[PDB]
Amino acid sequence: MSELEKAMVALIDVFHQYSGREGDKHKLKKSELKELINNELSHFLEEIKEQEVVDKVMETLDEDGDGECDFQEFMAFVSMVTTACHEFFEHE
Amino acid sequence: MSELEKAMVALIDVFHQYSGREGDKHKLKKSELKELINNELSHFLEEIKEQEVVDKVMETLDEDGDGECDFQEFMAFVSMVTTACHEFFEHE
Ligand SMILES: [Ca+2]
Ligand SMILES: [Ca+2]
Ligand SMILES: [Ca+2]
Ligand SMILES: [Ca+2]
Ligand SMILES: [Zn+2]
Ligand SMILES: [Zn+2]
Repeated sequence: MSELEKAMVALIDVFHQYSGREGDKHKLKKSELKELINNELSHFLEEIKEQEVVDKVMETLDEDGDGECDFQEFMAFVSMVTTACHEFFEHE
Repeated sequence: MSELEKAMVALIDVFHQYSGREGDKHKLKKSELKELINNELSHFLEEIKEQEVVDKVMETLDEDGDGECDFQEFMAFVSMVTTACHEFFEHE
């Protein structure tokens, strides 16, 4: 089975709905990261009330330092959220 | 629904099975990228017979230039594969 076919499809929907919420048509704006953290990753990621973490997360994820998260690094954000929930249960 | 819960779970399985195939326990080695492209992304991504593209993809994905793809950029790879299948259908 292509487990990756589930993710690629599950994200293109949440990626385009948010990245496409505003901007040209495929770029992530803070109003999505903070809104996506409180709306999507709100069951696994605490709903930040201050973009502050979103200000720090961008410092760890923003590679071009654009203050925004294109699709290449935006995914890398879920990976940073997915990695914490993966190393935690596997805490040797 | 947390569509992202599907991806995070769908990847932790393919991410740990490959990233955990060899190495410490959570790092991606070429033997996974080329093997993951021919085994997982083989229905959407052509099965490369030459790591050559994997040699070029790493040049576009490897940020630390480690010749390997940690979990933060490894995900960014699927995003580069997911983005091509997302902008193609949305080719205005
Ligand atoms: Ca946007
Ligand atoms: Ca960015
Ligand atoms: Ca590995
Ligand atoms: Ca790297
Ligand atoms: Zn789009
Ligand atoms: Zn692991």
